[PDB]
Amino acid sequence: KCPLMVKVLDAVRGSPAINVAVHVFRKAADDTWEPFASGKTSESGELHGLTTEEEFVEGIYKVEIDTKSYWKALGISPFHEHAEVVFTANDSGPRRYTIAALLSPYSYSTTLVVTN
Amino acid sequence: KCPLMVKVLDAVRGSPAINVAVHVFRKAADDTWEPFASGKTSESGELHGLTTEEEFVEGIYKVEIDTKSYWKALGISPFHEHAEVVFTANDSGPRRYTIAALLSPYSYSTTLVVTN
Amino acid sequence: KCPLMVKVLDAVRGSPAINVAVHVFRKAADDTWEPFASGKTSESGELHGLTTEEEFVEGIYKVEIDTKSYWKALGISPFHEHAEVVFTANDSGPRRYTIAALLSPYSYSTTLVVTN
Amino acid sequence: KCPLMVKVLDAVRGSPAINVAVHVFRKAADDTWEPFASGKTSESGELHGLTTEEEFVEGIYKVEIDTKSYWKALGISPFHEHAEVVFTANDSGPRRYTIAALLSPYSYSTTLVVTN
Repeated sequence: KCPLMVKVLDAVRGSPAINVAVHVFRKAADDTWEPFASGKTSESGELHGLTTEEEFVEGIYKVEIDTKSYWKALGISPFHEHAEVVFTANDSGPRRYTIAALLSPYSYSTTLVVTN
Repeated sequence: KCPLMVKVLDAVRGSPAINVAVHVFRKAADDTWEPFASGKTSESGELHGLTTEEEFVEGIYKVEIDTKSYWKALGISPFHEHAEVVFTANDSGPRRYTIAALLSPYSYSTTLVVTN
Repeated sequence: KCPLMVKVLDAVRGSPAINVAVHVFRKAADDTWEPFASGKTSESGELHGLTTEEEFVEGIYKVEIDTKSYWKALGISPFHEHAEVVFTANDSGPRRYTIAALLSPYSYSTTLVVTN
Repeated sequence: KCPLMVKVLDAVRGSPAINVAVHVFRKAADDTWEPFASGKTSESGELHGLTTEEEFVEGIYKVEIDTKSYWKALGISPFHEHAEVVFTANDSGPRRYTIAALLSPYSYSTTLVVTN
């Protein structure tokens, strides 16, 4: 069961955000963002299978959601370049992480949900 | 498959809101709020089985989430009395409705998500 | 200086919500909602002068924002009937209350801000 | 009158977020983030005077709010590293930009408001 999931909703259409590009980065020891995983949300607005328990280690992660491209595929030209969530992953045993995002053209909300 | 679901998240603890009381009301012809359904969110913060396709007809509905009692069961004394969402149900074919709520002691966000 | 203010923003247009109708109600001893004050937001999305320090006493208050009518004056037909915030006013000395609201067609966020 | 303002609110305490560090970056032609301006929010949670009309030119900007340090000065150890808003500034005549942020330990909301 994946330890990292992303769900994206659309506040303008009141539906899941489908086929949104999501890029995950990890901060390396050289303090540079290194591509870690990426994918596209499904018809339910959810993106599963980003990583595995073995690959997802403690560190600083950045979740970048390409909101601008998604809005333009629906006919909207927004003003944000992307939604971004930066969080620290910690070990306690074992912790799953879900990033929930709510998108509007000029506003976004993100929540970090931690379940077992 | 239920046509009305409610999911509640906790922005302070970064987890689903468990055992939150949810009351659903429908506006009758006499313009009074009539109890329609109610329940409590599960360990996943979701409340399923509120109604059925046959009982859930067009109308004005009110979803009241008892945030104040939930915060006090966790040790928090908030300032909102409850989170409330009032929406119109419409027929097009057949439409499922999900109310998503994000709770803080002095703030809440609600989203109406419509899936097929 | 008014003890109760309401500010409303538009997440779709990225601007203040102008000329939004706001109705404030107070719960009387008979447990009925009694009209207390109302007004319309200015070009800055703010509504000042709802009440006075002498009229604004402890109690349960409901702030109803007529989102549906505002969206339809801009060309949008939303799905929420209105945004509603219910809170308890308390005395400590003297406390000003500001209700901040962020509106989307299928989502809204409200925050209760308390300043001195 | 400054063309760029940042206001930050606290959803846990229901108050303005005071003395939050804010860093603004601009994307240069070499596609690197170059420090542009920074400051700290006042008792009202607002940060004025970040830049001037002459210095604030079209481009890609990043507004980084140091949420983690602010929470720890109040006794809270959060999970986000910072709130970040990336937007494009455009010329039309003349446009002021306000970034509004609502902070919780495990959630944040940001809105881009454009006034004249």
